[PDB]
Amino acid sequence: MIPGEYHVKPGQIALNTGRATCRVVVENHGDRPIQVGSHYHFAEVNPALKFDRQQAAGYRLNIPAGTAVRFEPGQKREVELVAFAGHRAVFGFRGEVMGPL
Amino acid sequence: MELTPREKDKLLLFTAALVAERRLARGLKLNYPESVALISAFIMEGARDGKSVASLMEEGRHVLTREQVMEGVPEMIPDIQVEATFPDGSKLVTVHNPII
Amino acid sequence: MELTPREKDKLLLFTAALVAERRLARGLKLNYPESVALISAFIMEGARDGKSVASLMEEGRHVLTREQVMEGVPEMIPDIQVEATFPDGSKLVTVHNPII
Amino acid sequence: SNISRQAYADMFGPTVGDKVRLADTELWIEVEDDLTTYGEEVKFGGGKVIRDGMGQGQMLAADCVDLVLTNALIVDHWGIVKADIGVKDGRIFAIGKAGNPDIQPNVTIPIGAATEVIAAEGKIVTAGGIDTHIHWICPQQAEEALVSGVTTMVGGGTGPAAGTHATTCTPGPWYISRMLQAADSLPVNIGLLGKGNVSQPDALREQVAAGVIGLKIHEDWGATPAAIDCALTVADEMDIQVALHSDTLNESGFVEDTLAAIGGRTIHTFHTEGAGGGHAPDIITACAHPNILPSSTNPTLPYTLNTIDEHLDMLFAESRIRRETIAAEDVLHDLGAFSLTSSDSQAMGRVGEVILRTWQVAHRMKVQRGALAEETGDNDNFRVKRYIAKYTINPALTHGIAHEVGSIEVGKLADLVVWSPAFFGVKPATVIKGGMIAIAPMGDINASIPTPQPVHYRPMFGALGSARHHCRLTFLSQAAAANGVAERLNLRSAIAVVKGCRTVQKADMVHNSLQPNITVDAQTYEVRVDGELITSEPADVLPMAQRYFLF
Amino acid sequence: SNISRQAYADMFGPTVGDKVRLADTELWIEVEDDLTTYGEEVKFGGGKVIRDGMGQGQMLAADCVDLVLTNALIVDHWGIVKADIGVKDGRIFAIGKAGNPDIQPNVTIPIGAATEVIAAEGKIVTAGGIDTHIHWICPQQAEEALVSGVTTMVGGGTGPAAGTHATTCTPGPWYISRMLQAADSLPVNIGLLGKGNVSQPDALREQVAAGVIGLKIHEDWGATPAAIDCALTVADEMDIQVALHSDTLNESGFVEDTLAAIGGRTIHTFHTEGAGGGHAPDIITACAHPNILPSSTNPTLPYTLNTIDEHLDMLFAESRIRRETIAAEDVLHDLGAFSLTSSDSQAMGRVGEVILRTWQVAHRMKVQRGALAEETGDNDNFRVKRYIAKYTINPALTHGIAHEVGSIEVGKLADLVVWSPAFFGVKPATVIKGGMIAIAPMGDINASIPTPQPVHYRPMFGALGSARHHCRLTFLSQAAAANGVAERLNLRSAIAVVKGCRTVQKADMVHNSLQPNITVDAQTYEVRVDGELITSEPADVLPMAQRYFLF
Amino acid sequence: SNISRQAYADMFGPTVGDKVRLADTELWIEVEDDLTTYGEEVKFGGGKVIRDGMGQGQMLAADCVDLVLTNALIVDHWGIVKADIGVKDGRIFAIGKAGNPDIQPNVTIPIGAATEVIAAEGKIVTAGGIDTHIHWICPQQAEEALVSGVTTMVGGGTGPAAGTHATTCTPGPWYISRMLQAADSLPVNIGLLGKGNVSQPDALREQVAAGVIGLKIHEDWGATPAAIDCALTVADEMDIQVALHSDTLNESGFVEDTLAAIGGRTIHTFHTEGAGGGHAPDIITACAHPNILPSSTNPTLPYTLNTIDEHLDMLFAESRIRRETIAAEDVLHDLGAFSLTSSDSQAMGRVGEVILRTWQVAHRMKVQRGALAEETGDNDNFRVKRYIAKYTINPALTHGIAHEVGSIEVGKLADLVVWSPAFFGVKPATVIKGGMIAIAPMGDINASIPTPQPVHYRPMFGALGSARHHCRLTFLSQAAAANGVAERLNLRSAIAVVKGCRTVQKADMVHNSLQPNITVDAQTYEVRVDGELITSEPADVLPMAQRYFLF
Ligand code: NI
Ligand code: NI
Ligand code: NI
Ligand code: NI
Ligand code: NI
Ligand code: NI
Repeated sequence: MIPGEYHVKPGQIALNTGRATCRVVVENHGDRPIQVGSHYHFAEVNPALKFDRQQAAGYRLNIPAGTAVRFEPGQKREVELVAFAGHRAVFGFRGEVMGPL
Repeated sequence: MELTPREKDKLLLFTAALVAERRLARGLKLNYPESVALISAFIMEGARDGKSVASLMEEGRHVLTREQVMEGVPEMIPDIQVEATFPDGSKLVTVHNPII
Repeated sequence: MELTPREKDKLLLFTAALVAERRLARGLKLNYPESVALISAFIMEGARDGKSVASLMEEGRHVLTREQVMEGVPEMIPDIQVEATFPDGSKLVTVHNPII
Repeated sequence: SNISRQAYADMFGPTVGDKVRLADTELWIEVEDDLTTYGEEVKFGGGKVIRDGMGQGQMLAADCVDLVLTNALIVDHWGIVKADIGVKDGRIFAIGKAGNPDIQPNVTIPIGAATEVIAAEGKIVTAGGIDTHIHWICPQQAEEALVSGVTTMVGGGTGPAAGTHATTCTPGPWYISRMLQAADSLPVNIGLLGKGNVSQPDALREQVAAGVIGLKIHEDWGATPAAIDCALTVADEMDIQVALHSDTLNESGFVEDTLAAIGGRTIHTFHTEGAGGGHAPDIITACAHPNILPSSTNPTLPYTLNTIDEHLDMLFAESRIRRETIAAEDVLHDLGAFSLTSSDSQAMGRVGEVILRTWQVAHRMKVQRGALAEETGDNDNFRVKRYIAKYTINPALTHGIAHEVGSIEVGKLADLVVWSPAFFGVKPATVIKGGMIAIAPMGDINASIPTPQPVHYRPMFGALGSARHHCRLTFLSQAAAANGVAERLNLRSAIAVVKGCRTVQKADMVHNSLQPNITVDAQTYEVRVDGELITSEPADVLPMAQRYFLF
Repeated sequence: SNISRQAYADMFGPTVGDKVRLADTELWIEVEDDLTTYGEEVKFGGGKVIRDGMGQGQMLAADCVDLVLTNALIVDHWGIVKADIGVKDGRIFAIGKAGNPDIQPNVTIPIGAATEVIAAEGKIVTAGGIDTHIHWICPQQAEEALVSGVTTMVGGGTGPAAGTHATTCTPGPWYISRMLQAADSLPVNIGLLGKGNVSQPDALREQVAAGVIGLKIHEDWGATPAAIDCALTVADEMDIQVALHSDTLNESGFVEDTLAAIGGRTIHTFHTEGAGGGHAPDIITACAHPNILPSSTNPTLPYTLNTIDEHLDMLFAESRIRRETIAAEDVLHDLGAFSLTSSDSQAMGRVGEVILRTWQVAHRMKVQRGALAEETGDNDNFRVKRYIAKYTINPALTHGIAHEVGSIEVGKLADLVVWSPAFFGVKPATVIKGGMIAIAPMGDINASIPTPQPVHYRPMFGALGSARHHCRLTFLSQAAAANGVAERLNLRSAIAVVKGCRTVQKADMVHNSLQPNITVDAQTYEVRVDGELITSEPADVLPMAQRYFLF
Repeated sequence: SNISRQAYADMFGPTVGDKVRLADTELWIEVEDDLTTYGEEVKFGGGKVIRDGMGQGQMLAADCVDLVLTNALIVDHWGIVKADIGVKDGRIFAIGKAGNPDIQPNVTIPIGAATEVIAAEGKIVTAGGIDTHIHWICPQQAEEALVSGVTTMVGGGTGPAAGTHATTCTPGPWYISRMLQAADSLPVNIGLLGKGNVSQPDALREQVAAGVIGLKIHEDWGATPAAIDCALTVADEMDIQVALHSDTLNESGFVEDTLAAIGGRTIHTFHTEGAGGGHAPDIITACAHPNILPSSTNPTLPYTLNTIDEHLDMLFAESRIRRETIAAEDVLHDLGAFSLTSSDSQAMGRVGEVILRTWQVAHRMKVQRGALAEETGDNDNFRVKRYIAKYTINPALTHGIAHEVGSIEVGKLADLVVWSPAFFGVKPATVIKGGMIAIAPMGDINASIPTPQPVHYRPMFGALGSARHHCRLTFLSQAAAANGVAERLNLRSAIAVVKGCRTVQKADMVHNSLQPNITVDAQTYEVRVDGELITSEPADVLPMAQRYFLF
């Protein structure tokens, strides 16, 4: 007996189903580490991260909500992106879009 | 003495630990509050003695064992935290999984 | 510990009993508050041990005798009541004429 | 991508199909539904979802909620579901999916710059409890009740006076006015009961017009057929509730005589089992009638080994305290024949144990009787809904305040209690009153973080001065409200009016509408329903007890 | 039928002829009269008298009392009688026979639906005490005093500041205003004293107009003939009282010079014995004059074995602390030469021991001197009336507030203290302020009854927010009241005005009007009245001490 | 006549040339000036100076001060001088020579009948501290801070909610209004910060118009260039301050990108060293800019042996917690590169240790680096002025409230702290709020004097109800004040408006205006100023620690 214990049924959960995704190779050219959150507009991340920003437009990381991906200096890796939904209107970040798309 | 609110608050912790201490002495399996109080008071005295944070983080995991507490208690206490005045001022001691 | 108001209130009772306990140990004849505190704390520990209400109602009348308290004290205490968490929850223990 | 169910539960709390043990009892709940879109859950923190342009939008305050409880596991009379809870203007705005519609799908609870966040993942959220049997013997009872998870207190009294020690009555306009004024100082919603024992209607109307939301008929002031009839007549015309503690002495008549005096009119019977007062030894038969809303006081819940012993000396007594009716009471609760639980604070009841004892009874009944006929699935969901209703929605309906409080439904006051599963029903993680945290466990004030020892309940901002007044309600009768009592007494808290006290009947009690054909043997005191004997065994050890309390 | 006297006393408290021991002292009181009709006593409870149609009538609120204290044994300056006490609108309505005129005879206090009940059978009821020597060093003093049975506090101060540590003065309009505002937060009646040490009348008039009900002349600010004369002149024109702590140093003159400066005008002399301050070593001779209202502070009451030792280090000191005058003081109180007792809170006095010490002196005097010349019967009734007057009616008369408080008489504020005989003067059972219980002993908040341990004093509803404001009084000078000070400062409590401070004289002090021909030997400090030496022996053990206190 | 210097110091406190050790540290202050006239010092007591016609004059209240602190040793940013302090209408009236002009010379602070006295001889008096990094996690923090000597608290929060646990933000009009109302209940001056993380200006303007005096930009809500720019634009138009906790993850850019977004606009950078949050690992370079007002949170002050160990588990963490920057921070404070100290209450900071830790850093720096280049004489006067400015005047200037509080200058609110030299910075003797003592050490309430044990901090009259409202300030933005927010919410306390938040720059920080050419090695984290390595050694034992605290 363990107070308040869970009895989680085995298996897995499929995240962000039915949505457009794309893979992008990203390389950190900066001298300091960079960490990106699940819902950040990928196309507007720290400028030291080199990748096809045009392909990442309107996309965010296809990772469980709340988690992040870290890039140590010089690190290169391929990440999977999933498209924003809702009104698909981007406001904030580096102020590059500030409107729909 | 000019006791501040925090000093008086700690008197409450100390007294709760006195209760637990006598019960452990009788041979009882401690419950949740008694366990937290006992280990917490141990750390405060450790700091008064001048032990380091690193040493207490380790020693604190050896105050009570799974056989000295009620069922489910170890899982109810993932960690115990307490601050006390060390020779170099107030420091926070975090004891992870204190009961095993 | 997440101590509720009632748990903290009982800490006051426990501490009052510590005072009485040391005085009885010195050989003093206890006064009114000391007597009430000592017998009350005895019952609370009894419940922690898992004794029944019926047993404590009897045992409580044998903690202090008329010769261990000041004159008039037994008559000032027609009964003593206290609640504690028994294995089966909170229960009220009433000790009638505890001092004889 | 994909994520395993265990890692998911650890991050966002359990989802559909997962089960959770309630504290250290044998009761297990299963998530029936989840209102999220997997991958779009909102989480707060560094690099998390609730940030500008992401999970947080650009809307003005008017278009977003003031507070969002994220990933909450709701346990209420209507369901056990996983969802985000939105709170706006101190009331429940929506139960759904929180976030920013600019980038997220299915958002029903918009989060903006004006939104505060309470992380509820891994926590169980319930409505605040409602205790309708309060003896206002001392003001300290409010904090004790609030800490236990009770946010509304209905009762009567003037302090530690003989009348109040025995009855839930605030006698007359003067004391009523004084107590309505004192109520502004307490962090719980409050409604007062006046002394209903009189055979002159005007003496009752004055009290209702002064502010009481009900009238208590207590045997100590004379629970005679004449007095009972008088109180019900006034209740019928002023839309207030009547609470009854009948004639234990059978002085003016037997239970059937009292029932005859009631004459089919709506009435709330206090401690219907009898130990706390009532026609010896068959007041319990009242639960068979359609106009009776029956409740139990808590010392007899549940039947344990020490029960009879303590009750006898706590209290002719042998005719009031009966093992037979005490054992039957637990079962009647399990069947839904008794619809409410309450305390009877400091007058044969424990103010901080209404919730705790309700769950102990549920545990003991599951252990002894197994699954209810209504249960579906391999969980205790229905029994949990039946029991939580006893101290939330049913007391609210009985006293005409269900339009304001009593459950987690849109438009109702945001009185919510957040619980860690291991401490469910015992020690809450956060108690919210009207949209603000009013009391919660708090560690060292001088610590670098809020968690270091000693951790104990301390009043928060929702319990302070004017913020408190804005987050609590003082219930008045329709007549008092119209007479301008609030303005005359210069009451500072929000005011609410009671209504619909005369039209509620046993059939309206959520999940507890059974009207059993119950009988009590005058000699043996044995309780039978349809001729079958109703009884149970006393517990030697109970959950939610020695594992959690220091004393 | 018939009932034995012992069973009767056990059921309704003692009656005519029965005697009761006061706590553990040697003082015994005898019931002088009983206002009941044997067989018609009102008792509350199951199957008792106060029930609909029986002891409770059908009258509307306006025709019945809000509260009735049943079967009380009243101990007041006017008598020691058994009776029911009726309270209406926060004031004493009647002392007589309670019940329902419909079925009972001789009812003078009608009990109706609007009536709350406090069972006082077996209890002693007294008026609330009045301490007129308060140093407002800290607000915590109010609770300490209230718990001891003191309901009105008159004094001065601004908090723990040097000026206040030494004197009972609230200096100037700003501090006066601030303290009048702070007073609304305290559960006792309050009146403030300003700094009277000035030789410019206008500086005093401003303070009176700001709200003070008196002016304190203290040697630390210069108790010179010029200052004394100035304060008395203003007091004479504004109807306020002057309190004096004379020139101990004999700097501006001797005691006869100060007396000459006073010039026959009314004045309250603080700690007239001298240890607490005053012309060394003969300030005590002031009690011989008709215009002097003399009081004692409590550390010297009564003379015990440890007295001199503690006083010396507590405090040239050898000229202020004199065994001769300290021993004489107890006797002068017994003879009625000294008319009041007070504390001198945290400035050579104990705020929670004014009442307790007054009774210890009475005990020690009975033990040493026997019965007073005024005693009649085999009881200590007269000595009890003489002493209770020292901390109730006499302080009220001295400060012009006797029209509101000070005794149990109709029309006065219902400030009452209920005592169990075994704890009389030590620990009250209930302290009522303006008709509501303000503080009382209270057991476990979560208990099934209010009696389980731990039992300790806790604030009740009469001490909460707006209810408190309605049950306490802030005393103002006639000028402040007229100037609209209450409206300007937005004071929330009830306001009362002082009057008749200039016309009271020694002859008006109830049971304490003796003007002895007293002398003090300049060399030996010996006190003589009519040439005879006045002295007493120091106690080694006192009642109301170690048997009741934990520390 | 003549008097020896030692006897003089014992009677009136030290004078010109005498040195005093601050608590148990190695810091010594030397009296720079004395404003008295030897022989004319005012002293209160029996036979002393402040008496009618002597040190006390005949003037009316309007022509004299309400309170005088006699013979105080003032320690402020402008000097360390011996003088009398006059307080009138709750504000600092004058720093000079108190007394009566009728008989004394050079009197600048007239003492009259309306004057209260606080004896400060032998005591050090300072302005009340100002903590601008408060997380309103619980109301108990106010008492803790007040007891430590902090009288103004600026921060944000709604109670123990996830958003507040992490950020100093009171989100939106509803919570802002509720918290402004709750503020009337607390004994400290209060100003609130709203959530500044939004890219829509109107959502920010609403919050400012609701009452916040600043906007907190925190990485947990998204510290992006877009959000930063938006908050600064609104701050520039509404004259409010912006506090920043930058992007530690370097997600939106590096430190240079954030600095670029700021674009030379005024901003207060929280915990500029980085451990408490900010661009890893070079946020510390911000102290080189003219528009950045940099502060430190207290857990890293000063660098000790246990620091790294506790911080690591308190908190990728290895990039935030750096020994290199933690050691450099102490030195940067000593050089005046960092201008403020604050707590970061219960979110990686200790609310009652802002003052204590500031002095421990000063001690450790003196011990390691010796005298500052600015020091003159054989004392630590300049280092003391540089450090006291960090928690008094500089925080006041940074947040636009220096016109009301922050130092002991005429016209400012009388928020003063009296310290005995042996307990300087650790345990105050008296804390005065707006002219009234609000909290102080107090012994046995029932004692004959205020000094007997147990002595512990207890609320005084300045912390009670209406007196409290009159002695505290609630700061509002100019827009809120104009919109009538105080009248709408019915705020009872005095109101003050912030102004001049946009025009303050690093050059305005008193004694802490250094703009070093500082660099941080991306790999090693080493801090260099002008190429030289900045570092220090960790303390094994600190003053103001185990000698004073029970736990
Ligand atoms: Ni009842
Ligand atoms: Ni009841
Ligand atoms: Ni005096
Ligand atoms: Ni005095
Ligand atoms: Ni931060
Ligand atoms: Ni912070």
